Amino acid sequence: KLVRLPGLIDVHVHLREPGGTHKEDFASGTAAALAGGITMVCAMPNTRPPIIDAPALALAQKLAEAGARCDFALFLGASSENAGTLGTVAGSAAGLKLYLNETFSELRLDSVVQWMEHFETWPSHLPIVAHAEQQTVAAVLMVAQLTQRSVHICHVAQKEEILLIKAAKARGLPVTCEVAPHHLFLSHDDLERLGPGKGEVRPELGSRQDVEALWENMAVIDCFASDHAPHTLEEKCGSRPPPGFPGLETMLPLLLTAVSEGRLSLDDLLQRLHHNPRRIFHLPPQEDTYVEVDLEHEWTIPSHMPFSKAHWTPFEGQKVKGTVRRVVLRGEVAYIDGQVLVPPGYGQDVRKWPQGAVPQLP
Amino acid sequence: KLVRLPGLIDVHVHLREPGGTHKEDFASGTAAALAGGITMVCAMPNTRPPIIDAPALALAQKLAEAGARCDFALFLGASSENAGTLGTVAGSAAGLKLYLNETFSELRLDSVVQWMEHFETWPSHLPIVAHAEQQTVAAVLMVAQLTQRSVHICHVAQKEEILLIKAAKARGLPVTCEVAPHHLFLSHDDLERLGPGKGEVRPELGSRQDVEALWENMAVIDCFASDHAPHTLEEKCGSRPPPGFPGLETMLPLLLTAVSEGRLSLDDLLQRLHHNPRRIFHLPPQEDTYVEVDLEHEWTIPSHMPFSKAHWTPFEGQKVKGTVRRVVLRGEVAYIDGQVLVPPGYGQDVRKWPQGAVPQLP
Ligand SMILES: O=C(O)c1[nH]c(=O)[nH]c(=O)c1F
Ligand SMILES: O=C(O)c1[nH]c(=O)[nH]c(=O)c1F
Ligand SMILES: [Zn+2]
Ligand SMILES: [Zn+2]
Ligand SMILES: [Zn+2]
Ligand SMILES: [Zn+2]
Repeated sequence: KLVRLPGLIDVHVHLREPGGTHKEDFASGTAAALAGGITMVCAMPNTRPPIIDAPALALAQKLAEAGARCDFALFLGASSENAGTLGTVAGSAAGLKLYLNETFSELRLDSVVQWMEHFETWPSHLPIVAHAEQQTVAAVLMVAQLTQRSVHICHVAQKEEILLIKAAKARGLPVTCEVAPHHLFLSHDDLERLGPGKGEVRPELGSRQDVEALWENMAVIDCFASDHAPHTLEEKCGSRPPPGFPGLETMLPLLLTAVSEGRLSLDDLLQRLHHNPRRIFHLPPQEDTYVEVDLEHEWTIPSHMPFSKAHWTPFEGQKVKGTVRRVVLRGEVAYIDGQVLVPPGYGQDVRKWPQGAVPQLP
Repeated sequence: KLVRLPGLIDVHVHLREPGGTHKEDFASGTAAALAGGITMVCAMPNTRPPIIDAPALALAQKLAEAGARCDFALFLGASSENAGTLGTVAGSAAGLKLYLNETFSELRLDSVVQWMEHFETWPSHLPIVAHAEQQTVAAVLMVAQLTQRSVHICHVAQKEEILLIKAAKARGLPVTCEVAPHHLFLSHDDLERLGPGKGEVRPELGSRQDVEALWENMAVIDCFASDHAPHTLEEKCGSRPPPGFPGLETMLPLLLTAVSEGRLSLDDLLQRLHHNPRRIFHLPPQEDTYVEVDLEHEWTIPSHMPFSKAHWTPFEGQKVKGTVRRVVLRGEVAYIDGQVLVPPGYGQDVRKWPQGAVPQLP
């Protein structure tokens, strides 16, 4: 007996096109999404070139429309030069992403004053998300309060971060957050198996106590999102390993395992992979779209999942219970038992749908 | 310039059919809903006969399918006899409603033990909502904790209730709540104008300090819902006035006025009349459905709104800014500038749609 779920949404993926297509492209990354039960993705802007101006967004839109197999929205990225310049295209993006810790030169912000300028100029009704680790969470929250608006914190990893967000929510502040599966199912204890290259990720893996704190504070977590960050094994094991893990194909199986163990309920999962993503990012429903899962089948994660070009996974060897059997996307069978059946280009930009525009006052 | 909103959802209406059709019926109450920008309603079970067993639910389903002009789900009601008997029909209902304070004999629960029995027997994945005033909020929260599940508190009216819910959410407890417009826009100060009959409602109107506390604690309010409770003027002004106000036609205009004054944002409103209702009650999207509003037009609420058979309103004389201009429901024009254009029977039971069933483990 299969369980029918709505179309799940991952608000944090890196699809690497343009400019890093040996790591992933729209076609391979959205195949990975469908195989993971994900029918809509929001793609980060740290591509090459990065999505920091209107021409780069226009190129990325066409590449996604031609390559994506599931539906999508594309983030814009904040830079040291573009505050006050994005107003005409802002509403066509998923939101604005701020890289407040480590990043590439083009996305680096030199001052908290530059963060303020973005919060002041980006349209007030549109989403802002931040990569913000440890005390940076408190700092960006202060900027949000000074500018009287909301913020969403990406990939929360540590006890100190989730407790700070919990304290802010207790004071009624408009902050939401997401947690990635590696910060719920891996810890420092796994670094000896993974090694120092494969284990590189930002935010870094937490301690066992960090992991325990995220589970204890599930009520504070608004979304799950993969931070799918594919790099090849050669890159992860080489002389200057880039940070990040692939995760689209493993996220739902890991979380279904936790549901079957009673660590959270099916509803808790659907709030965090469907309803809260929809409402925080103003993402539209997908007609005639659903995912059928088998909650009984036990399997062991292999050394690589079938679709991501990363061709490796940090979850190798973990035993899971739960598997995606079939995905229907807008009335067409998109995935069945390991086979993707919609071509590159089947996916659409949800911000172009009438129901996908963010409502605003005139 | 009109603003496009998604189809709004009111999770708390009394439509009086069967058995009280001089006060309202499915046809008139759903006309009132559409005129208020509401495209889906959840109807309470305290009809005559009340919806407390399978035969009564079957009758109500047919009356709604024949009379409703917008989409709907129907609540079941808890009684002193029906715990453990609703399992076959539970999933076809909006949820289970508990009347924990004043009510009719058939819906009266004699003991907190009977509340426990309902929490233990009603399927764990389906919604439970409670009419629970003052210390009853704490009492039903304790029952929810003892039985390890969630609860939703109807029409929160007082400072003491919203602060208790706030404290429970700070402890990570699974509780949500709704607030009705009369508890945001009327207070004891209005009882001299209204008089003692018209002013009768349960929960009663709060003090000015209660109203201020609800606004200050907006972050704690998950939903707005009208508690549309129509009675005729003759009944409200007679010797034994029944409690309740009509509210479908005035709820959105009142809240749009508050948006235009900066008391809450448009997003804050849409979370509370669209996204959070959807996610708490597992209500499906409505395809090709939207509401167009004019935020500039100032008008004064008259002595009765056009559609509700209540034919009176406690908001008479209030100045509002905001009006519903057009409603489209599943691809058909349903309302334009005071005219309803879909017939009785156009509305459907959303729990019969494949996407409207509540997901559960096998
Ligand atoms: O794009 C990436 O690989 C990446 N990887 C990470 O581990 N963290 C990031 O913040 C990031 F942008
Ligand atoms: O049905 C009604 O009129 C009604 N009216 C109220 O004012 N409160 C209730 O709890 C109720 F059930
Ligand atoms: Zn990041
Ligand atoms: Zn990322
Ligand atoms: Zn009530
Ligand atoms: Zn009621």
